[PDB]
Amino acid sequence: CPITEMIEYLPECMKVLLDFCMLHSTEDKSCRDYYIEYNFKYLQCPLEFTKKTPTQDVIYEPLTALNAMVQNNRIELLNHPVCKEYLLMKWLAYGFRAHMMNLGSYCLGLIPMTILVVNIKPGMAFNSTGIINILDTTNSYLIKTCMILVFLSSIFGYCKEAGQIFQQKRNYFMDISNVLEWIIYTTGIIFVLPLFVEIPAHLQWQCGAIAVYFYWMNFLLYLQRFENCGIFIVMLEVILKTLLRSTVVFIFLLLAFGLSFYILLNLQDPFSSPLLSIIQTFSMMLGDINYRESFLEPYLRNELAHPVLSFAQLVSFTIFVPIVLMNLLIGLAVGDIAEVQKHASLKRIAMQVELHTSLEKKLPLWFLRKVDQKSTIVYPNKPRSGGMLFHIFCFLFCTSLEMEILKQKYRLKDLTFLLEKQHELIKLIIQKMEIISETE
Amino acid sequence: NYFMDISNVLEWIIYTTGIIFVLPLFVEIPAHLQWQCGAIAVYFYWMNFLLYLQRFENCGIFIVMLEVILKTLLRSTVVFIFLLLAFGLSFYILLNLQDPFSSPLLSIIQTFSMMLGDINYRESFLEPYLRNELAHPVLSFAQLVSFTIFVPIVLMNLLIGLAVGDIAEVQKHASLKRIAMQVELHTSLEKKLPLWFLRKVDQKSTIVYPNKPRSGGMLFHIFCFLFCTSLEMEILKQKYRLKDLTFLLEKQHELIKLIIQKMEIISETE
Ligand SMILES: CCCCCCCC/C=C\CCCCCCCC(=O)O[C@H](COC(=O)CCCCCCCCCCCCCCC)COP(=O)([O-])OCC[N+](C)(C)C
Ligand SMILES: CCCCCCCC/C=C\CCCCCCCC(=O)O[C@H](COC(=O)CCCCCCCCCCCCCCC)COP(=O)([O-])OCC[N+](C)(C)C
Ligand SMILES: *C(=S)NCc1ccccc1
Repeated sequence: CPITEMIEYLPECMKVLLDFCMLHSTEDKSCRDYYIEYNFKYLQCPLEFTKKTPTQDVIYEPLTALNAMVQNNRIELLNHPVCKEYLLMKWLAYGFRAHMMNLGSYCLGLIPMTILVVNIKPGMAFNSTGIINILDTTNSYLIKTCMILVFLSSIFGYCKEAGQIFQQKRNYFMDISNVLEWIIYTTGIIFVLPLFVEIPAHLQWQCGAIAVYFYWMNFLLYLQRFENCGIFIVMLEVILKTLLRSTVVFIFLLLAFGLSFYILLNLQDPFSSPLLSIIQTFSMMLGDINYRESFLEPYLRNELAHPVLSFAQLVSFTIFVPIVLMNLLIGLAVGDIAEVQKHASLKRIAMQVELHTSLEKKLPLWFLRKVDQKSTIVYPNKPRSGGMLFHIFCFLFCTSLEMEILKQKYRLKDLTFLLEKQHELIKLIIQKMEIISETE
Repeated sequence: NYFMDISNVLEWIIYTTGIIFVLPLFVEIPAHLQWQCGAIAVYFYWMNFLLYLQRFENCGIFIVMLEVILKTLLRSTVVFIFLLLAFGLSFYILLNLQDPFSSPLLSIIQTFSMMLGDINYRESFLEPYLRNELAHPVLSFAQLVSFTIFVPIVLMNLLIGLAVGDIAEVQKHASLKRIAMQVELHTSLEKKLPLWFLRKVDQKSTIVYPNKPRSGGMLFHIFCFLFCTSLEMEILKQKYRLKDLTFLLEKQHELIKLIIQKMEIISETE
């Protein structure tokens, strides 16, 4: 495709082609009612090609030029103002409403559980009428509505997850967000069920704890779609996967030190069991060694069996785990964060264009014809609509030697070709030249 | 233009609060309000006084690195809010019978204090377990190991990696930024002074004696000691020379074709 070939091969001509799409009104009247017009005729195919996979029978994607510019890493073209206004129009068309609906359903699930936790003392069995101790009134109207909201949100989450099962067709097995949602909705069901079926308070609060943990832990995954927080979520992902790869070294090293301290320091209560000794060394990992309480004061009271071996184990633990292993994790984290911030400005716009090109494949085509626009008119003097809340929302959440030497090499190759032709002409001159009075 | 400016806000807080700390010479004020204002004022005076070190040449680089790290820490705050609220409400449900986790707000403040690594394992987890005072002990220890992995290991190393990257980015351009701040200071200050003072104070030439020290050797010298102190262009020149070379070679090729066009061929034809 010639536009995609221009993006692949000569992007500095695609820049000029996009410069013809930008229009202006008057250079002197730039403050008084001034406008600029953006035309998006070269950035996408017509809509009747894109969603017509059976009947047009040609491969198409929505946002053709943007996907071609992302696959070829042409970031100076993604930062062109025509492309910026194209994504901004595409977000104001259907991306904002779809994302706020997707966030609003989950937040409707999220808020009543936190209200219900911070308004009820844990450990006590509570029911639609109140809290069983006698019954506690004066909050039952709030408690009943919050339990109904959590119950309805959990069953609609089941229906949405079953729809994603019967649509995704077994690609959803190795996916973390599905597993987190299964845990959230099952556990939030069990926390609320005493309005139907009586449950002991121990099981009820044991489920409430897990649910209130995983709701807010899952709610970090919805910050990845925004432009400010997605880079923190992807750096946290990279550091956490790097920490997962290194876990067997933790297991072996920690099990060595834990069983050694279990044999050495057996008479003390933190090292009574082997499992408690393992958990204690895991807590000592950061540097909370407890030298005076566990090593010195038993030594001065003659309560250490094997004291020399115990202090040698202490200095060996202090050298290996809090010095060496923690600095290893710090060096790995510094390297990974530098690697991620090397490619941040491309990754942001790539996530946005992937979000829109994934969302557009599911919407119906009449809605696409209704909502899209071919041109946008921008007034720099006039602010955008919805100045009260939407402006604060957009402030808070939204925002070369190689090619030179390659051109050098092309010019030098043209130079040596011309010089070869010229050398052939000079040999032809000497072949046809007339030599009189210079022979012999 | 002064609305989105931090130094104006700090000065409003400083001067209002220092007024209220002193007003018992005019109007009698209870001692509680007076010392409540004195605390805020003595905090913000010395906290504001860092902003005046930015004009000097030695300390301005530390003030701008501290600015960069602090803005980077401000951008990441919603991750702190969500993660800390998750762990705080989880510990509030789990460890409810203990005094640091009696309220949800106290539980949130306690997890914020546990952030750095002051976990209090023996006092809050072990010794209640040995006295059978933990409800849900397995879930409690699982929450403990999950908290130890997420917040002091992962999140703190993330902040360290971001700080290392930002400080490297700032020290990449330090020597230009120092002189740029000095020349911006002088070119901003000169627009407000009157013109007769400018004609009075400026000089066209300066004479420097390397053998003779500058005037005010006692205090001003110690003050000036304490507070004051390429491949791309080469390949571009390469490209210009090569372009001139190919232009000359084209002219020469045209001359050689003209030679063959006008040449006289006798006894070499056919
Ligand atoms: C003695 C003991 C020693 C042990 C040492 C062990 C050391 C080992 C340590 C850690 C290994 C375990 C880490 C688990 C998840 C890592 C993978 C992951 O999320 O990356 C990716 C996202 O990453 C993110 O950005 C998400 C980050 C937040 C998720 C938090 C949930 C975890 C809660 C669990 C707590 C359970 C505790 C319960 C207790 C009650 C997801 O993977 P992906 O498919 O690439 O991306 C798809 C993303 N979309 C498209 C779906 C959006
Ligand atoms: C559970 C809780 C969890 C919460 C997590 C929260 C995590 C979030 C953390 C932090 C976010 C808040 C940071 C506030 C300021 C950051 C912006 C800033 O100063 O940068 C710039 C300078 O930067 C500097 O170099 C100045 C540095 C010193 C200023 C210190 C004053 C702060 C005192 C507040 C303490 C209040 C406490 C009161 C209590 C009594 C100023 O901005 P600028 O316009 O670019 O430059 C103009 C500079 N000139 C020209 C004016 C000179
Ligand atoms: C191939 S013909 N390029 C795609 C395209 C995009 C916009 C307008 C025309 C063509």
